[PDB]
Amino acid sequence: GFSPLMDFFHSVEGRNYGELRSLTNETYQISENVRCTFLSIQSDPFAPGSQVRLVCPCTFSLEKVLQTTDLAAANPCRRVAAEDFILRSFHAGYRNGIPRRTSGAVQVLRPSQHVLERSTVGLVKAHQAEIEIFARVKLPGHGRRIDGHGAIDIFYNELVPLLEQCVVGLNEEDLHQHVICVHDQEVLRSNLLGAGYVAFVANGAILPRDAGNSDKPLRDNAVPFQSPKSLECSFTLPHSGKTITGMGLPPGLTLIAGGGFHGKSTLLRALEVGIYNHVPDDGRTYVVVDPTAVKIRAEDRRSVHGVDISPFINNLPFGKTTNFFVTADASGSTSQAANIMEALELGSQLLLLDEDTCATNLMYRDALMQMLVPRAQEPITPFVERVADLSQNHGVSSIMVIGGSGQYFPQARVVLVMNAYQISDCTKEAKEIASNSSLPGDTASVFIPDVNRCFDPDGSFTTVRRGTKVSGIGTESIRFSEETIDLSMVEQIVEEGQVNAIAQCLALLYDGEPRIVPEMTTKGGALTQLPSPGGVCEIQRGKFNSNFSSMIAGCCSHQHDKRLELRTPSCYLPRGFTSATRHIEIGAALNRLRTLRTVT
Amino acid sequence: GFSPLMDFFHSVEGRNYGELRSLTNETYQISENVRCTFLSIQSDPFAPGSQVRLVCPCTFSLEKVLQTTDLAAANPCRRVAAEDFILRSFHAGYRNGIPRRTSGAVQVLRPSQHVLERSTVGLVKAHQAEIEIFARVKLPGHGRRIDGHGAIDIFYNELVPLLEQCVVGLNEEDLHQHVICVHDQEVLRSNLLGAGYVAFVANGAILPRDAGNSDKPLRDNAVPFQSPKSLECSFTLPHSGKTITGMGLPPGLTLIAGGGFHGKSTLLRALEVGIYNHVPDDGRTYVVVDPTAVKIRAEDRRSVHGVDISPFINNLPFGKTTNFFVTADASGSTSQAANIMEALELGSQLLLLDEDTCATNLMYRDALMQMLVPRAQEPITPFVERVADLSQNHGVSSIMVIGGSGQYFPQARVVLVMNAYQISDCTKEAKEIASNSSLPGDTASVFIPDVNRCFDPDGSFTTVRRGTKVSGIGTESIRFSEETIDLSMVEQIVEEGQVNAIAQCLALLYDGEPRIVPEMTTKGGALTQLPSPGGVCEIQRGKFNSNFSSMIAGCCSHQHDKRLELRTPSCYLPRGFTSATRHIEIGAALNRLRTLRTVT
Ligand SMILES: Nc1ncnc2c1ncn2[C@@H]1O[C@H](COP(=O)(O)OP(=O)(O)O)[C@@H](O)[C@H]1O
Ligand SMILES: Nc1ncnc2c1ncn2[C@@H]1O[C@H](COP(=O)(O)OP(=O)(O)O)[C@@H](O)[C@H]1O
Ligand SMILES: [Mg+2]
Ligand SMILES: [Mg+2]
Ligand SMILES: [Mg+2]
Repeated sequence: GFSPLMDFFHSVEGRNYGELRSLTNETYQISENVRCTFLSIQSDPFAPGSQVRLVCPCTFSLEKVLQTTDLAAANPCRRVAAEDFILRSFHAGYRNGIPRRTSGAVQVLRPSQHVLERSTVGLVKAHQAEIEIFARVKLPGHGRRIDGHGAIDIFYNELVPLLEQCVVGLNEEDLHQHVICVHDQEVLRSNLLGAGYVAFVANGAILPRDAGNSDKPLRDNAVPFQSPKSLECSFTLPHSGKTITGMGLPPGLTLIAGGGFHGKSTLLRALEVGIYNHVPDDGRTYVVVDPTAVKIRAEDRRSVHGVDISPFINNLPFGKTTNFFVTADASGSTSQAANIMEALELGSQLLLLDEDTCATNLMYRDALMQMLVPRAQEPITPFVERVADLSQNHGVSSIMVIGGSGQYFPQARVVLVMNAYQISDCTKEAKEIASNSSLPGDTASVFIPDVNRCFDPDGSFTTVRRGTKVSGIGTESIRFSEETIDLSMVEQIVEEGQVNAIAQCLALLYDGEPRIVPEMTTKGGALTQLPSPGGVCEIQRGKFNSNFSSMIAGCCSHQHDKRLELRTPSCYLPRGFTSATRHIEIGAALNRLRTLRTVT
Repeated sequence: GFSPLMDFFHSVEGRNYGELRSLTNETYQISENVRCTFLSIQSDPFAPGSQVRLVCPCTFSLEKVLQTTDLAAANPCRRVAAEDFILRSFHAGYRNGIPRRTSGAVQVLRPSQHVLERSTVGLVKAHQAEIEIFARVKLPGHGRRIDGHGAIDIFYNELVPLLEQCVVGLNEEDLHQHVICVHDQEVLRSNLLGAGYVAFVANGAILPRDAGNSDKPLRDNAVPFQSPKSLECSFTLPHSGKTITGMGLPPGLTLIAGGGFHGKSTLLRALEVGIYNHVPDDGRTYVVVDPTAVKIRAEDRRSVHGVDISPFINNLPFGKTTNFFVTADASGSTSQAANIMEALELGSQLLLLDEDTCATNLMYRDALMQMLVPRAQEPITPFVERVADLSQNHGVSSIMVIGGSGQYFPQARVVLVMNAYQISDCTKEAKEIASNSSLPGDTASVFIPDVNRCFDPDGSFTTVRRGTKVSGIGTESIRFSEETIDLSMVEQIVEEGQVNAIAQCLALLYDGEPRIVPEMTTKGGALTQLPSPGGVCEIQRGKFNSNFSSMIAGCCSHQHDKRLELRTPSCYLPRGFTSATRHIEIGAALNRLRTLRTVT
């Protein structure tokens, strides 16, 4: 009894392509363990693929893998990891030539090295559990006639063997080990703060990435990571029962110095993605940071609206103000200042900076220049004069790659040096250098944690009313009607599915606007915890808050409640192409909308 | 006898849109002083507009305006300026509501503030001179039927009144003054080097730009430019007979310091566009620099192929080399080093740098850091240790906006300080600061003027053979088949017509490839002069040369000989949408092609 779908396609062979519409909302049993529901049908063969939901039984033990017999009680971190393993096993089927033929007609979201919650694969209650996988399938045509034999080949000779062999026939022991490792990664990260660290870098980690675009670990001539002994510490990982050792970094300022190309940025990049759990053989596994960490850099030409950058830029010429700063075209230093103050507003407790991509004028200032141009005639206060304030008064740590100056040596708690990819702790040497040279707080903090900033939907969106489609373009941008929001320098976005999540939230605001703003604001404001990209709901620290950030957190939480598919009118996406992202990245995107208007 | 075109459109009213093809290559006299030739006809009403050539008599005195009675003998600088004035007068007609109705169907290239040679408007021999203007016109349809009345309205009630009133009826005295001023700008710039300067900034200049996208001068609260007396000098402008006074900058290193937002970058931006003549009321008029000046900045993530960056980055770990450097993903410092060495190869004798957009690690290094990480373990040599070499041994000057360090004070010839938009010469103060502090050449130059670098068309293009359309996207990029060449940080591109010129040259190489490489190389190598963007053919200085740059100069020269319309197979453009660009920007684009391959 698996032939009805084939019998259908045989019946419409050669007929007008429009007649495919009759598949809409029908479900077919196409093999013993595979059902397929058509969620939508392409209007013609050149349109984007028809969306389907494919369903298989869950054949592994829930008790062994998820530690419960009841699916609804399962730890979301383990459920997410299991969905991520199934997704990888599906794609591995293609790589290993499991389909009898590969049509090129099937599109399923391809995961990065990171283990994110995604709408692609769901472990759900059976219609005991089943597995749903969402895909788009280009139903072939000859001109405007249906290629029924071509369609039959896709379903019966491609999707069926893949799902039967790679999903129904998945290796349960590999699945279990994947899920243990991910759960231990998440428990390790969540133990950092309590143990007195902002970051941990496992011994044996392979940090550099291979050549090109795979983001896979460098396969040859890689120097495994080895902690300086002065910083080495050990964590027990309860799910695998293992003990891991590596470099712990304490709160305060850590500097990473060393020659260009000696491994500094590679270490820092592993830290930036340390907010995500990784596939087990990734190399950066158990390299973790505070989940609110934000990569800060210069970003000249971006727009800014209503951000208080007065801690870094103040006293402009001609009474111009920076307490509610607005620009359509930021410089290096003003973009970086705005990036910092926006990250603080969205709650980041750890700033990660790389001198190679910061604005010099915000990083450094030497004594010679101050004699020529006195501080009172220089609007810009460098980060070195604010970094201790952030840390001591607001508990915000900083990790900074540096190479050009020793001006941070006195402020630093730890100074690392990378040389030929080997790391040393050189804190004592640096302090001696600073003390033997000619370098230079119950003082009111310049940082105001109660930020006064509210989204103005009317002013933000009105320009654009003059369908209203919001869509994600790769990982690089969002088209918002005729506007383009450039995300290419929001560096902790790792999957195009996350840009789709962002687009949905921005459209939600557009489609909901008057009442949705206060509602999301109230909802986000009442939250004590937010979902991480790994599906786990963590406690929110830090005193920084604002209506704008609470509103963003409410959107993000609401998208999580809707399983990453908001289905709002102005953002139409095929189902199963969205990946979880922090409310931080959703706010980063709205901050960059060129028509943005905010108000006090 | 002007009704035949109307009679045609009346005859095809309501007929199939395909029948418009019969207009191809026909010419119509649509008023006493206006002819219109259809160069191509849209295949349907949704296609890009049909291209037309519109021709009017030249009614001003050639002798008065161009100083000759024979068009072919006219100075190209004056001919270009006259074409640019006609183009502006045409667009001004729209602004002033001259057409009886504005259909929105007519597209003619819109000039920037700069006076470039363009294929849009030509002063040509009469079929005594006439004026050609190239346009695209969307011939309206109702569904797939011809709207003949709509077309008649465009030609007879829009283009005819515009051309009759604004081109045939142009103000000859305004035209003359435009042409005098432009010619004086060009003569001023070409006199710089001989007089001992690399830049001149006229007194009375208004440098800041108004809010937003117009690039017009700031209309309110602008502080006119006033030279420090120590640098003030005077030039006589022979065409107007006037004498202009302003700040002359001598060869060597000039620093521009002062607080953020006190006017430094605004001065530097006026210098970067000082390679172009400007419309007379622009504000930056008579602000000129060496015509080979290049804006240098950091540009992380660009690709580089076969560039010797060894003067800045050398002695990497593990015998990696930088004498023929290759990367798919440059850092801040490596992109900036490559930008510098590529500009030198293409012949630039003046580097313009803004600290706010440079890579810190290439700009600066202090003594404290050198004690922690000795110079021998640091691949990166900062620009401050190479800037005197460039200047003394190769005659390459530098003008740099700085704010973070006094480390360049000893090397500088001139130190300017901007405060509240007022400028001072503070060279003496800076030198005293450096001498009273603790700061630190028949030495072999590290810079090799005989660059060894050849374009490899086979390796560069082969990937992309797997129509081959090359096109310009605004001023931001070129689509080269499925490749995208990002030009958004090639900052002296000022018109989308220039990106079209670039695209034509790149397609020329693609379409011509084996034999075209040696031919262009030989042609560019033999040139003693190249055409400027203003249409004037200047003498090429400096010893830097390579096969790659000669090849680029040959392409640029050949495009100039073809009046900015190459008509190569892989780059199809409507006629009249191209603007002159230096061979420097054409090479900048090819340098950034991600499949680029070069060879020694
Ligand atoms: N542990 C390692 N083993 C092998 N190669 C490495 C390692 N760490 C970094 N690299 C490689 O060295 C090169 C330069 O590294 P990077 O950290 O960019 O240096 P920096 O940021 O100090 O300029 C990169 O191509 C990187 O992949
Ligand atoms: N001569 C002037 N008159 C009026 N405004 C000016 C002048 N020069 C610059 N400005 C304005 O001051 C602001 C900051 O100028 P900018 O040169 O960017 O400073 P910096 O590069 O020193 O940070 C800009 O908006 C600019 O338009
Ligand atoms: Mg680096
Ligand atoms: Mg960009
Ligand atoms: Mg600036």
